[PDB]
Amino acid sequence: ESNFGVDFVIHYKVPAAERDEAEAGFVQLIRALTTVGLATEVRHGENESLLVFVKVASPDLFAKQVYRARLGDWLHGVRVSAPHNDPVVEAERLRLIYLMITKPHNEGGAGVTPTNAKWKHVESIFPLHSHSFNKEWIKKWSSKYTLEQTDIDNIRDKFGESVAFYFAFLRSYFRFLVIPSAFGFGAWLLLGQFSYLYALLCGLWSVVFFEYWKKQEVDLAVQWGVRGVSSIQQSRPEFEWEHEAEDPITGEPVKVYPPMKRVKTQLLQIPFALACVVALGALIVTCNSLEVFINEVYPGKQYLGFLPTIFLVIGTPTISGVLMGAAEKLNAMENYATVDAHDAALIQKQFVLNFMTSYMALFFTAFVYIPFGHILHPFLNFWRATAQTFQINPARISNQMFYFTVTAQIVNFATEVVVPYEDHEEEAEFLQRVREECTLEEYDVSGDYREMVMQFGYVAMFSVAWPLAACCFLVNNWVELRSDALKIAISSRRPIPWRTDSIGPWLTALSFLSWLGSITSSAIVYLCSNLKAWGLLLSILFAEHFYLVVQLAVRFVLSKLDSPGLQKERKERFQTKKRLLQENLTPEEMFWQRQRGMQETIEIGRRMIEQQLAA
Amino acid sequence: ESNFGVDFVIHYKVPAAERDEAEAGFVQLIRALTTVGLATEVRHGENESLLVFVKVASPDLFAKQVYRARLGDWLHGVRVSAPHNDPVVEAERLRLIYLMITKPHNEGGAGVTPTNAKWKHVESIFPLHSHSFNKEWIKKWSSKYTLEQTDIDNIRDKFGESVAFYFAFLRSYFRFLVIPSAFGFGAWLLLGQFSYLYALLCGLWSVVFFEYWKKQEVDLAVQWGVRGVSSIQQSRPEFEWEHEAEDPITGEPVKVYPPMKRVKTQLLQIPFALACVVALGALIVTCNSLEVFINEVYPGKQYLGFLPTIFLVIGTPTISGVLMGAAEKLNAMENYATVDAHDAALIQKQFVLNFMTSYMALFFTAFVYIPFGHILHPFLNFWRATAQTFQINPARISNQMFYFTVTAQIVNFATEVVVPYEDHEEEAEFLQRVREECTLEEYDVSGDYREMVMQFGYVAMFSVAWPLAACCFLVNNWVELRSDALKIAISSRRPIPWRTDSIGPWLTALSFLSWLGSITSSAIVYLCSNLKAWGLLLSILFAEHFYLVVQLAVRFVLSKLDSPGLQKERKERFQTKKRLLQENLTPEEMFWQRQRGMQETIEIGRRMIEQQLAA
Repeated sequence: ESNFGVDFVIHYKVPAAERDEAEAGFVQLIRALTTVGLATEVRHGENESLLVFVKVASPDLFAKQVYRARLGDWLHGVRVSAPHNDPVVEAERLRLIYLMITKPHNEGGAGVTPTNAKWKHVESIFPLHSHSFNKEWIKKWSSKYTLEQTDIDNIRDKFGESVAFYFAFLRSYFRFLVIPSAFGFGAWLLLGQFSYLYALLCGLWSVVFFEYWKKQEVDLAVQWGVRGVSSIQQSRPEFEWEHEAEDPITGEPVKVYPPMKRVKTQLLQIPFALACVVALGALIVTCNSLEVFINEVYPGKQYLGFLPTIFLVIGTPTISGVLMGAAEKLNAMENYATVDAHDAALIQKQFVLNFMTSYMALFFTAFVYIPFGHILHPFLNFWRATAQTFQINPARISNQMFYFTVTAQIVNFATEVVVPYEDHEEEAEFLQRVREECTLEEYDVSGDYREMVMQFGYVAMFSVAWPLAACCFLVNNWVELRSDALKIAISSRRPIPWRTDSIGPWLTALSFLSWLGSITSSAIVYLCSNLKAWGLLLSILFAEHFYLVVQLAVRFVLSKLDSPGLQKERKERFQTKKRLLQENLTPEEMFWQRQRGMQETIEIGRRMIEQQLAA
Repeated sequence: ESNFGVDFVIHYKVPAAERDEAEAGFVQLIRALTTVGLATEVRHGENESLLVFVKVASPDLFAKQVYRARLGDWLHGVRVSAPHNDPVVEAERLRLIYLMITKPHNEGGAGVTPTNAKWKHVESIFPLHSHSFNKEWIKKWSSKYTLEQTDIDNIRDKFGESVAFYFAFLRSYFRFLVIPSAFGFGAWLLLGQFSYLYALLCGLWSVVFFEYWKKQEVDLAVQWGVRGVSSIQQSRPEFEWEHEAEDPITGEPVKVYPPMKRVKTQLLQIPFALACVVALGALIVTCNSLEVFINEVYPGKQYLGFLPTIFLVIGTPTISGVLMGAAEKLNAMENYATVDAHDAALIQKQFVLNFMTSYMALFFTAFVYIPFGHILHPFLNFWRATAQTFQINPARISNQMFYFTVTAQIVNFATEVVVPYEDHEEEAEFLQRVREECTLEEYDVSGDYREMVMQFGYVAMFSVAWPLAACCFLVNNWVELRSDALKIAISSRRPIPWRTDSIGPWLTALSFLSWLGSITSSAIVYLCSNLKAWGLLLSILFAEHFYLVVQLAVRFVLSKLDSPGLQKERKERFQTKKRLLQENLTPEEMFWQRQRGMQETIEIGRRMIEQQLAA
């Protein structure tokens, strides 16, 4: 049916082995929720838990909270002026309710942080999905392929701005990946192989897409009223501290952490990255040497020649997940005070690791085995000795790139394909619905961001080897598109509506991938079309400088596109300007007393002209 | 003595050949000045002119004007909030008075623009210098060499922010040019010639100086309350228009200009630039060929070997002034609606022309004559035929660079050195003081900006040839330092106090010069130390990538320097946050009625625990 005004739900698992302090913590949590003005209902949970609903009860405290939040946004420039001296979107009430649920006592709410606080029993605080909206969206989406602006607006109005930003980025990427597809089809059908024109077109498209997405995200931030949200610093509850100090200039009571300890912890990234590089490169070299050996020995010259590469691609997700788990553990150990800084560091680590695992094989095949033709010689001798008991065609990259995309894409498709083949006896349906709702996994969006960034990097720096690859990606994205729509619908719980300004450091990742692709496509074209080194360096010069010039030109052009957000902002500025304008409509002395008025000044001027032109 | 409250002075030259309409325009100007609330005094001018003083008389109109100005600044984010519903710096009153003097009738003031309006007799509207302040500043400065923050603050309080920004940039450049000097002295005394270490140090210093000046100008803009001033669009009075239209979204009454005509006018830059390149390159090649011929023929192998280069350097100021005059004429023809856009276009044209005239000779000597050893062959044959009636040492650049700096620097020093070797009989001293004040030239600051930018470019891309050159520049700057201090004191009239955000496009010019220097220093080092082309391209790769990496690292480091402006802004944010916080302190129904309170919720929770753990 529909919710009974329930705003947030607390799971609060209660085990029998720690009943006493669990009951004490439940009492403390109920008291802390009641002391801020939040109505509570305990109900019966499942799997030894006590789920409890909470909503806003006292309008005065809620009004104070929204006023404080809007004042904070005004301080950082999110809005124009102060709110009032004493309206709300659907996916905003949940935001302030979660704020008062988790924020400490010194800004109104009561800190019920599931980790920092003593309440170890609290582990999941979540809003509730709209059953009617979910059913309507599943019905409407069951016969739809693409996304429009209306869908993005609905996602904004329902699940905050971060999910809306992710969906807008996904739609823009899918719409811009079409030109890749047509260009690659034309190059594979007409241009031949390793075309410089295709590399130039791919670099131009990458620059255009990056700059257009920058402009589009700025436009969306201006239109959605979330411009400058990243300037707002959100305190991380899990931030451990050892010293409580004051600011020498303002007097912040700050839980300060010695920066030397954080620097020492960050220095552990270098040994970790070096060990990952060494191990993964050794595995890659072993696989490539075994592939070369079996190609030299072997009915299977073409198809049965990239089996090590296929196995490496198949095993790449497992190693990738392990490395992301290790990076997450390291980032948890690496203390951070603010949420945005911790998220940026985690994204940087994950991007570096995924870049490594997903591009080092292609880099070794393209740029390492041509100059360093003896690195795999000991491995070749070892394989020959084991079996007892060499040119390097550049085009090997192309086929390998195919075997690095289609197979993996096909495997993902196959996985999804394989699976299918008392309670008061008055509202118990709602209670059981919440019961399987709290068992859902949290909506994680960084994985899809990273996957699409890796796809963009593939298209940027390696689609020149196999132009059709982008096409495959597009098809995959289409299927993946559906896999995202239901993912937030029933496949995952409702995420907390968080205001965001952009996609984050993924923009910098995309820019770096664009530059590296502009270099790498030209390098591959020169290395495979033919060698003279000076030609390769001149090609790199031309590619990088053309990339920079095209970036500047595209920025200059897009600065004159007249986005709807900018014109809306300037119209609002006009309106407020008119509103404010209509709302508010001794000789030193006698030096200004010889003449005072109109006729006197006129006559002295006439006399001055007379005496000046009379002689 | 001191002024009698005079705020602005209008010269209003009156010739006898057009007495009638001059008198009519004088009457109209007096009426327009009186209708806004400005007290006027006509006096007796000199050289057939009618100088007139004007100051604020009615406080109500002035209050309305300052309120409107502060509202406009608030709209663009210069200040925090709206001013009031109904205080002023010394160099701010003059700004609003000039605004009401020149702005059209639809925003309070009366348009007395000396060019756009029919008043062709009005040609100079200027404020008055403070005689006491001028005398005190000359006394205090007569025994001082360098600049401090107090001098910059005084320049801000007296002559607006643009002059203050220029003086701050000059002081920062002089302070940062010291490290150039020591490094060049060490390289010339110890490192030898064309040291790669010196090139790396010069590139590092250039990056550090550029990023530090960016941070310093941001800090100054935040501290001076002029952040975001560039967002404010100032209408150019000289902007000719042919159509009056309305905005489709807001309704601006806009004097619109067809963009196709402006694009066609801008397209004239390509033929002009190409003709300048051709002519100047032909002259440079002729001079270099004649120098080579006289070096081959000739007591004067060393000293009398760069006479064509010395003559070209001596004649460079004349051609430079002619080309800047042509560029100014073209920019005047090239219509612009806003002041900032016209200024940016003029600065771009002047920078391109000065870059050409001041660097093409060195570029031809360093990078053109080595590969293109036959371009000057016909000129050499012509010189030989004229006289009748060939290796290329790279080090020729070094000496030439010396002859391209010292001589020119010496010539400038010599020029300055050469020159020395009724009126009511009550206040007539003030009147005659104004009389020679209106004859002064307007304070132009773009010339010094361009000269210092060219000096920075020299130090960036050509100081590696002669490391001592920077030292000379420093010395020159020191002398030039004095030549600037008095330049605004008595040598020029008081400029209009204009709020500015930064130095303008000179920042982009400095960044481009830094990048080009990072490339060119390495190219010169490789070409003169030795050739293999691939080595040169690898050196260019290393230099450019190291420049980019160092730029990123310096940006990252300077983002954690804690500028005083940022901490002042955050303290103000704290203060206003505290001020605002202290100033403002059917089952759907009975689902929330089974229990309501503290004891009821506690007891139902106790019973729930009992029934859950009882079975």
